[PDB]
Amino acid sequence: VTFTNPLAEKRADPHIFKHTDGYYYFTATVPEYDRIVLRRATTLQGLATAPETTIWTKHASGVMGAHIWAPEIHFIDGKWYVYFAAGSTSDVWAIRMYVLESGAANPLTGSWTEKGQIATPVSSFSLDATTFVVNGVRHLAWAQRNPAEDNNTSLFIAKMANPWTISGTPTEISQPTLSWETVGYKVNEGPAVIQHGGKVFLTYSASATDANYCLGMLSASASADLLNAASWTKSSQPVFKTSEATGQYGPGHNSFTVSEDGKSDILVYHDRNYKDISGDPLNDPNRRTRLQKVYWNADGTPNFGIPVADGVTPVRFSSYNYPDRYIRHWDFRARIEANVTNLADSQFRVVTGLAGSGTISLESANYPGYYLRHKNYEVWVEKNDGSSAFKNDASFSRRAGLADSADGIAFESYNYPGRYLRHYENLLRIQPVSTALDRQDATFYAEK
Ligand SMILES: [N-]=[N+]=N[C@@H]1O[C@@H](CO)[C@H](O)[C@H]1O
Ligand SMILES: [N-]=[N+]=N[C@@H]1O[C@@H](CO)[C@H](O)[C@H]1O
Ligand SMILES: [N-]=[N+]=N[C@@H]1O[C@@H](CO)[C@H](O)[C@H]1O
Ligand SMILES: [N-]=[N+]=N[C@@H]1O[C@@H](CO)[C@H](O)[C@H]1O
Ligand SMILES: [Cl-]
Ligand code: NA
Repeated sequence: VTFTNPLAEKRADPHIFKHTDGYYYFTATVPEYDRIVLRRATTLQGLATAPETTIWTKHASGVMGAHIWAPEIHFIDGKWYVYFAAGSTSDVWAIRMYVLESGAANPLTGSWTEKGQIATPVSSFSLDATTFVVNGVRHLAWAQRNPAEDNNTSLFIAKMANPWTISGTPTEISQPTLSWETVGYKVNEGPAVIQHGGKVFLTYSASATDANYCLGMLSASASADLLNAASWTKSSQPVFKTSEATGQYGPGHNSFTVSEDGKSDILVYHDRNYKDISGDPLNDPNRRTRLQKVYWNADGTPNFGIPVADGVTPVRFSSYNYPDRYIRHWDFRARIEANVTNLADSQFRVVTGLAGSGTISLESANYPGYYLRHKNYEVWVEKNDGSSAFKNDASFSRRAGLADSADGIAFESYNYPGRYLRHYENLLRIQPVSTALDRQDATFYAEK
């Protein structure tokens, strides 16, 4: 259920589609911007080592012959469709949207038919076509220049007549006007749609593709007219952005997939592990593809948290007797609490114990190098200073749950044996367990 990031080096604008043939299909922008690659695997982690087939290469002359950008693969009405953007050999900045089609069972080995340009009423810079279905009605969303606006691209949506043709007229549903949307360039690009609880959430990327790259989001009700701009409300702050603490910079151009069991939504995105671009921004090849689980807030909105540290993804721990309440820190004091808005406060990664002897330690996701540790029997999230005292205070023996020895987890203090991590008045402590309540207070679940 956890992932190891990054999923793929030197792959930007990642798109993963989970098909009914029990495979995931992964396409992405390559640094040479010259072809469309594809890989498949039965699991998300499998993708990291799956070999890439080149399914289509740029034309030698004319259209579809430059800047092959941001492919997406979809299965629609028994056929495969690939959406991408391309300029021409003559005008490399006349980027337009194109579609490929294959009828083959396996798209990696099939042959592809070019269905041509997705025509729009305005002849202007267009890219990042995505398709999605709301109440059985297929839509296209994309980024395009509105020439009467002083910016790079705005977001558009339209109904579709077929997978390569819009129906009716587009609606512009967002334009880059907030300060975090306008750093370097005034950009709204990379639309991506996830549906949950009767709402449509359309994330998109904003600002220059540097450390300022981030995700904003539009929200609408699935029952509303998606072609009425008034149905969409823009989030006033980014929903996903650079985290210096975790060394993740300019996360963006995302897509959405689902876990192996189909139970969890997965955020698929790119970023860099450094802040400042060297050379022509466009020529920096180092963006990499990453995966993390999407968590749903009580109000029904998605919570993407922060881009997590490289390596294994962190987990959340819920209480046995208060199954809605999660271990989280606030002012560095550990507690249990429901409906954690600052998600990363409730994410921890399980690492080999700082004090050895087969113990475990719980590293903070938003404060790497900080760990759950006790002091005077109270539990805090504090920075490891390298002292023996800290390492002892931050190490625990994993035990079978005290109220659930099958599925539950308990955490026995390494330096105070017989004292367990337990909540009391919602604050976390290390205390002995004698009573039935004590045992419940000391039992937790990871990602249940
Ligand atoms: N110059 N320029 N345009 C850049 O390239 C476009 C695609 O990312 C974005 O609008 C912007 O970052
Ligand atoms: N103040 N404040 N912020 C809280 O304190 C930080 C440390 O626990 C948490 O990340 C944050 O939610
Ligand atoms: N007692 N005492 N000392 C303090 O409390 C112990 C238990 O939290 C810690 O090891 C130490 O910080
Ligand atoms: N309040 N109170 N009682 C304590 O607080 C509850 C929540 O921490 C614990 O289950 C219980 O031990
Ligand atoms: Cl919160
Ligand atoms: Na996309």
